[PDB]
Amino acid sequence: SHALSEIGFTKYEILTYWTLLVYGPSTAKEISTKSGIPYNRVYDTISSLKLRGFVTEIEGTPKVYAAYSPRIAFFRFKKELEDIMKKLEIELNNVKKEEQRPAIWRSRSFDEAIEMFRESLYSAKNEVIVVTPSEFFETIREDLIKTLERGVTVSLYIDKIPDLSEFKGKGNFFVRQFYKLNHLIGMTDGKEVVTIQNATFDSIGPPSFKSTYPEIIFSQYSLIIEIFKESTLEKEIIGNPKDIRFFAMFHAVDFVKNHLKNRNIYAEITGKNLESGRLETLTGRVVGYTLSLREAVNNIHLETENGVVKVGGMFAVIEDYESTEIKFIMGVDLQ
Amino acid sequence: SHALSEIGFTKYEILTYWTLLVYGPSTAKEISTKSGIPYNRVYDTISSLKLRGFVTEIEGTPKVYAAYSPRIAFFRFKKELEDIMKKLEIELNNVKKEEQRPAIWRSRSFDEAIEMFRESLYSAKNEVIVVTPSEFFETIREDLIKTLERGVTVSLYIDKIPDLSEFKGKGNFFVRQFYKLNHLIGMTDGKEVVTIQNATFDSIGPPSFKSTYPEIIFSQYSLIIEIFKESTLEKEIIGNPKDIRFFAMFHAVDFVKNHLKNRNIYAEITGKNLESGRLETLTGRVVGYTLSLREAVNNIHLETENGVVKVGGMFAVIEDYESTEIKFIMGVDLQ
Ligand SMILES: OC[C@H]1O[C@@](CO)(O[C@H]2O[C@H](CO)[C@@H](O)[C@H](O)[C@H]2O)[C@@H](O)[C@@H]1O
Ligand SMILES: OC[C@H]1O[C@@](CO)(O[C@H]2O[C@H](CO)[C@@H](O)[C@H](O)[C@H]2O)[C@@H](O)[C@@H]1O
Repeated sequence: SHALSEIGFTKYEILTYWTLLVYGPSTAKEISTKSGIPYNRVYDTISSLKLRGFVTEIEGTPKVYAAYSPRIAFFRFKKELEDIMKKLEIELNNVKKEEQRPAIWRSRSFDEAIEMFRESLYSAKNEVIVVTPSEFFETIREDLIKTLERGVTVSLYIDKIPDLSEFKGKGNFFVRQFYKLNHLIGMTDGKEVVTIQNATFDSIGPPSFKSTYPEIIFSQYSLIIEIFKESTLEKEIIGNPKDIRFFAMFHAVDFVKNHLKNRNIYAEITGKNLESGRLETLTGRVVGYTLSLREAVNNIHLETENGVVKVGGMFAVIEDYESTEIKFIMGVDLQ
Repeated sequence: SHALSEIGFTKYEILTYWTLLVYGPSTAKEISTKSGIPYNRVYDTISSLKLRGFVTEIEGTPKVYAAYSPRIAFFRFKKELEDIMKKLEIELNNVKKEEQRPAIWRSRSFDEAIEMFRESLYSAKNEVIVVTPSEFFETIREDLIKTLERGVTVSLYIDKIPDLSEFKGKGNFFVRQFYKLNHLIGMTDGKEVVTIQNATFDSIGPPSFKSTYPEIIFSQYSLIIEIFKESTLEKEIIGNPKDIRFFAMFHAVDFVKNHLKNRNIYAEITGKNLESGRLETLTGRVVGYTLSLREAVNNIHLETENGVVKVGGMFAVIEDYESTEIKFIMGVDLQ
């Protein structure tokens, strides 16, 4: 006897009690219509399993039936989910509304977290800041690259600077070093944050999560600026001098700082007009910045069509514009 | 409106129509008890999804609910299958009967085939012969090694000999070269065969399959002997001189041929006694072989406790013993 088990139950989460009790036998021995003996005579269950891909029937006289192994049997079932999921993702893109309550999704484990991290990076349109412990880098190496290729800027914060050869042309890549980081923070387009805690789930420690709550974004944006203040800029790769993107204005300004002197810079910015609240797209020359760390101010001075303006980043209040959507196009080498 | 879709149906393969229509909304927008509006008032469906891991609820006044993405949502569902599958595999091992009708399982694609190949290798207890086109090698490189480590002998047939450094101590590895091979044949312990056709599923070409039918084993064993006759022996790695295993006596004998001269060899064989039909385990010294290719004979002459005997491989009829279970232990270097 197969002897069933609790397994019986779970599978009755989705599975017939006949569809369950026909497969049981075929795995435990492999007959034809002996199945039909223990215990119901109807073979409808077999016509079932055949479509699921859990059984094929082989030339017969009498006809005989055989079960694929758990491994192959579910490999097929998993492959089915992929399709529900992707097709489900695809429709979402064509009909998902935009104004959504903020929330927070906790993750059950390191893998699942990395899954949430990747999902986030995939959506990146402008910049992603990734604070990480050297330990994790090898796990995100491909995703970093893939992202960089969509022309998205990537601001990395790492402790032990790895071998960055793979990256020589891949995109707009900035690398900064910092004493030591414990967990992985990941922020994409100033829109959402995803976090992963060091190594294995370390017993009862902080949870790994994604979140869109302003408080946590503000929290974390502020955290990053602190690590920025002490961090040192080790690698800079402009693989796209005519489309350099930032969501983090302090990163914007860091960059402008390094170049504005030896060449002109042009900008296109979308942002809230602090005076009016209205969204606007602005273009001009960058003719100055202020990056005052104690004063807590970082912004750009943009020469638009009609006068200078100041554009500051997320949560700005004192400049003319608040922006998290920034594009520099770089003037020419000489000057 | 989410607008449902065919997707609705499939998911009703397993999923409630409420459990399906609650998730729909949370993905399309993210509220609390607005769900309850369109269209049923009962929130039992939410208590459902919560256990599936498809939704968490967040601190409320009122209380509010949010859905994980398809990606994470199913990542969790897949992770569940793993457990049904493994737990299901585990029990099988403890209760699966042995005498089973022969059958044949066709595979739907290259991946699934490779899945069947691996599954087979995993079970290897003695030897696996793997005829393969150079193209596939990188896909089986790890599995080859893993297998080699369980102390299992691995007889490879390849066309373009790859870099075999990874393998210097890994096990008992024999490598033979052959002009060109089109598809992957894989035979494990003379018990079952698994086959994969070149590259992508090439439209309407031969199917990829596993099978235990004697005819196909005999077929394929015979096929391999042909490729053996023309093939050349390029690499030989005895990483286990005291336990060298074969299921293919012609491979046995090839080996004995190369060594018997410069050192003694000992054997332990399990096989059918052709005179009596009875199974027996025999041990002795190997004092000779015959490997006559035209005559279609290959066997070993074993000096047992009480006289010489001849042991031939699968399907043997003229020797004293038919064996597919063979272990040589190698005498010492000098002589
Ligand atoms: O940098 C200080 C801190 O204050 C906030 C919130 O009011 O606003 C500043 O942020 C801008 C860039 O993001 C500054 O340039 C601007 O002067 C000011 O609004 C946060 O943004 C920031 O964390
Ligand atoms: O090698 C010939 C061919 O004939 C078979 C089937 O009768 O039997 C031979 O196989 C043995 C090794 O497997 C030989 O040594 C033996 O003499 C003979 O039984 C098949 O085995 C084989 O394909």
